[PDB]
Amino acid sequence: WVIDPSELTFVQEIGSGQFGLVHLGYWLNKDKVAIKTIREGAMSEEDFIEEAEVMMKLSHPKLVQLYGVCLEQAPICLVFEFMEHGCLSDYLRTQRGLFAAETLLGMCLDVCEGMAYLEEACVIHRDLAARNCLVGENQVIKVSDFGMTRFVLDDQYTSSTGTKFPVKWASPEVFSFSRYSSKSDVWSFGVLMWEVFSEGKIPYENRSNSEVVEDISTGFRLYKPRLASTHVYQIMNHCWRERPEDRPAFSRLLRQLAEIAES
Ligand SMILES: *CCC(=O)N1CCC[C@H](n2nc(-c3cccc(C(=O)Nc4ccc(C(C)C)cc4)c3)c3c(N)ncnc32)C1
Repeated sequence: WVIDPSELTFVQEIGSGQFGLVHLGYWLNKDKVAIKTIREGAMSEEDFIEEAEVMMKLSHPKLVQLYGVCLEQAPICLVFEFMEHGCLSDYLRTQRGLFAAETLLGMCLDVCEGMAYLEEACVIHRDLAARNCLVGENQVIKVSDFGMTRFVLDDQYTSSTGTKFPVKWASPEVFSFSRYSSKSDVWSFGVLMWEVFSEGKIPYENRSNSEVVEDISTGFRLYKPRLASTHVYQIMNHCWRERPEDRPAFSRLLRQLAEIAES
């Protein structure tokens, strides 16, 4: 699982943000890869290195694969399966108007398949959103970044009261207590379905973190996107039940969404 730096070539930068840079590159005797270089102080590298072997052994066609870690020199690098069409959020936004409702449901089905595998494996994603789903060949969607917020060091992103906390995808028990579970991932999956069927609109656009907490706690829920059928919006609302016990598991969601798609 440890990749020697001499086994990697960096060709072109494809993305950058808070936490680091992503390059298109090549991994010796293997394939084209996406390489993430980590900025110093952005992650607990030691905690990640402890968990890396387990994360790499997780394998499913609907999960973006971690191929290994280049840790011999600072900054460290993480090597991933290259996803030709980038993130789902931008893929939807840039191609708005070019999607059939069936295609959007099929994208949700792909994510649900990956999530049902994580649920069975007792892996909590913690931050499921269209921005971390990736698009491959033939519009296949894969889930990435499951469990990665465990390693983020900026308490403003990880604390439920942090100024950068991703509250838009958080269930009430997550924004209140950081009580993560596959059922809090189900809430996030409902928000992801809304992002997909709204063709990449930002959920609770213009609402502050405090406003999202108050609105959700008082029963507000995201409106029905134009492209979501009655049945699809009913499933979204089931993901947003206040009590995690009342939300469907991903095993149940996978069958429900497949039944809707198959007709
Ligand atoms: C919407 C996202 C975006 O703008 N794009 C375009 C630029 C390239 C981006 N991209 N990211 C990955 C990728 C997949 C899986 C994991 C990662 C990753 O870096 N995860 C991660 C690493 C460290 C941390 C710490 C700070 C804890 C958090 C998360 C990145 C791509 C792949 N595999 N292919 C293609 N483009 C990819 C998407």
